[PDB]
Amino acid sequence: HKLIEAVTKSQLRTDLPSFRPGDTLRVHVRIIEGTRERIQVFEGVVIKRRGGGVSETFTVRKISSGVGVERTFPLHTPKIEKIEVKRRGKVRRAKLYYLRSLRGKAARIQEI
Amino acid sequence: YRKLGRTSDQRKAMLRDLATSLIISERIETTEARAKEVRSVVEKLITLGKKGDLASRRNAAKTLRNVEILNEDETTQTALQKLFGEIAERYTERQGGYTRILKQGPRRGDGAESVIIELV
Amino acid sequence: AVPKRRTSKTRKNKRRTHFKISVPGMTECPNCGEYKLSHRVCKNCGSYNG
Amino acid sequence: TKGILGRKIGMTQVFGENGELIPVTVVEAKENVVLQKKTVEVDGYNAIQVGFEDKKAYKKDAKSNKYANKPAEGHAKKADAAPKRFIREFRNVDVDAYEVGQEVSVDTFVAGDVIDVTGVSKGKGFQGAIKRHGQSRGPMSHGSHFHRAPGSVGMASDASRVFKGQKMPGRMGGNTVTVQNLEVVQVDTENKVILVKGNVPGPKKGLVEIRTSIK
Amino acid sequence: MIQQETRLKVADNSGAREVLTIKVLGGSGRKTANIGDVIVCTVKNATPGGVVKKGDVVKAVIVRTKSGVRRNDGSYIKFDENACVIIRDDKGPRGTRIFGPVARELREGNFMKIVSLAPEV
RNA sequence: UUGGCACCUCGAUGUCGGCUCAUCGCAUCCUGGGGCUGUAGUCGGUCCCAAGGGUUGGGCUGUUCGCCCAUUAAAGCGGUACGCGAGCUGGGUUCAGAACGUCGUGAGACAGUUCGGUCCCUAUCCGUCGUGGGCGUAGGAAAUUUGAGAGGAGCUGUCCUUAGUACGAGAGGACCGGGAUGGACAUACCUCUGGUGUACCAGUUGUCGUGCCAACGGCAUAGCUGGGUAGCUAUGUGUGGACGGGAUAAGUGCUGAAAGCAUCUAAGCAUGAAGCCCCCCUCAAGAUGAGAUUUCCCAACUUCGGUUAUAAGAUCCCUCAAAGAUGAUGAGGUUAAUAGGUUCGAGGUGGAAGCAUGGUGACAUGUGGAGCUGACGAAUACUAAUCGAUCGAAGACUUAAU
Repeated sequence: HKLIEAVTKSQLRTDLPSFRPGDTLRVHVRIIEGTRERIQVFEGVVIKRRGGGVSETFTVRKISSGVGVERTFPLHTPKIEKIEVKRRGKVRRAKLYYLRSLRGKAARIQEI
Repeated sequence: YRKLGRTSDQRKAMLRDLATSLIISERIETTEARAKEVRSVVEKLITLGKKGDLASRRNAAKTLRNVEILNEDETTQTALQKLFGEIAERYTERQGGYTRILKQGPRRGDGAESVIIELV
Repeated sequence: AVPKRRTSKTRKNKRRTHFKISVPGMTECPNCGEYKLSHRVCKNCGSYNG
Repeated sequence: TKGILGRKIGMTQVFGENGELIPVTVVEAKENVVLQKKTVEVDGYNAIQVGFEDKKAYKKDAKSNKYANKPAEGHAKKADAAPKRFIREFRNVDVDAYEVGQEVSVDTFVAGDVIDVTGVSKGKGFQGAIKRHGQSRGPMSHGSHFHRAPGSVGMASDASRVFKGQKMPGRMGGNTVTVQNLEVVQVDTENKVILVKGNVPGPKKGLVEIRTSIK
Repeated sequence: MIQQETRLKVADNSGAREVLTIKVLGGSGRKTANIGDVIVCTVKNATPGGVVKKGDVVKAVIVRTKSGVRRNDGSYIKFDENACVIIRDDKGPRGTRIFGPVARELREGNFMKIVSLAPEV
């Protein structure tokens, strides 16, 4: 629609790189818990990417102490300081939903 | 977006049969509910026949049917050969609207209103 | 389930009030001269001239 | 106290100062003009009349509501305005600060940020009792024959009848609803829009009215 | 965990290894519970030398769930299993260690000690 | 409640316990307002006024009961053919089989147990929940409205401060006041997190076809498997029960006599409840008591004290939806963007065909942010809404004052 794109254009960001599913990112997230500002990282694999405008979202999965953890963040959130892409992976589909049931040698993905 | 009182497996075959019968005869009689949906199905087969590329010739073969037309007698051109041929060379300058519907009134014994669909 | 009382003639004729038939939409054809249903094709001649 | 009419557009989201995610509703109010003013000595009460959208002019052969008819033109020419699709009264706004022919702009809503929206709901048609009144179903197994059917409607001849107000199947939706104590996010005068926090009733192209919070 | 008969895993360091929920505290008629709420459970499995024997009735707190948690920033965190810890009646743990990550909603709950012994928050 | 009586029903008024949906009484379980204490405080006892709203989830028995586990501000008691079988369950109790204990010479019986064992009906009338057509409202029409009168909603916990203050020898620990967040229950909505998505994309097994290769089609639950737009959706996202006004109940009263003192009362003034009437939300002039406002139309006649056809408007028919069982409602009908095509987009799928190159081959890379695409947003009369028809006003009589 043309009236919803002119009222939400003032919230899009350009400091964002390009990343496909399967790629490993390093999301820097601002955390104000405690007394004031502080930054904590999160390194995982991209398994989902929903479409839209200022409503686009992405999901990153990591395994911690033997328990997998998934984080979903709105792409245009102001609570992200940086997004670094390290490893690019070859995949055959957009949604890597089969990664949850796997673990170990089976879970790792090949590099282009 | 119509079902025509049929299952998904029969609503597809009957549409493939109605689209091929028209390209051969160029004028057929049916009911109003079948004419408004076959309308959009036949208007897209002519769009493929106006591009000419081989990729388009293979996508039209998925909906078309194997039928011979002896009237022409020039090797009994198949229904798919008539398209990309006689039919593709008539609507070159026309962009959309290749069919026309005409009403005839209810039919005895069933009450359904007969219609005439033809290629412009 | 079953009717307790039979229906009288007075009651039966009031329910059938709206049980009527419709008059079709017909006009004289420009060329045929006979009557024709609007938006249809003249059976007598075959012309529509849309 | 203020009021204005508009049309729904859709749902979206915006980011706050601290990163808070806030869903919003897009509404458009472009052409609002005052047509009449009622008073105590005439018409009994105080209120004003407002049109929201512009219809076409009068033609000798009009067969749709798009063109205005003669009765609707004279009532509009009296205020020097063109035919309007929607007209509604506002008995809460003041009557001494408005003159006939005035234009109602969106920028009139500022520093209020608290309003109530009134509109018609979508509409579902003929529905059952489990979905219209949110009742419970019967057991789906164990040799049962009671699933989506309604329960007992009476009490065995103590009263040989059904009381007024029993919940039965029927047509639901299409009623006037009002959501109270909503907030205005921002107003873009460049496009004649109003970002409302939350959601409003009706389809995405229905008529909505906005007035100052009554509470 | 969430409902009356849900089975959770014990993440803390004690004898208890598996607990079955018995009740969700807070209000009359509460249905489910999520991270940061106390529940009443019963022990089903345990270690031969633990401190919590098999068949007891204690209180615990939810630290990991599969449903996840939504934040005011529009972001979601989900886990792969459900776990809790047997806590004393003063919000203190009954063990000396804590296994696995934990949610940061525990800090709001005022369970300060549990956050300290967690490997990842 | 267990009985007494035998007045209605034996050409027939179907049981116990549930389930689903409720209603109503107050002899009040919780919440609100008050006396008196053998009432220090925190907590209680008992009694009065109050029916607005609330008043859990499981284990064991066919059950009611009853006991137990864990909670809650509280887990109140009664009526309606012990509410309810043309609404539904059949576990117990009254069918035909068989067995045990007991009784009988016997056929068989329980003052007792055990396993098994068909619940049927297309709604005529009243009643109830939705939705249309007529006529009326003293000319015929199009919009916006007043509200007589009805309906809906009414609940409550834990923390923080006042204040570790009042009280008490200490342990303990507040009272109308100010803030912050929950439970349950209503309601609107699909941006977000999920489900569905049989005319969307991709992978794959067997077999039969398009003559063969390649590429495709039919049938095997939609053959199966991995994703998914619109729409509809809760477990998801917002909001709500918020402040005040006017008269009262039980209470405390202020003046004041009958009765030189006393006394809330017999005249005269106050104060005082989640309850009463308003405030909040929805429907409402068939409210025959049929209301009000703005605007539109108002001529030709044998001079029936009437009539015709039109006028402003509304339909027939046709293209559609945000509406919908049908109808009604809403958008439009070429003096036109209503729908379908066509040309660009968003979203989904994730790398088409052909050809070239590298391998004995199964396959891989390149051409290439490929190809395809139902419902969503724009532009465009190419196709179909043709030509036409029908309905629809000339405004009664009385006073009173002009």
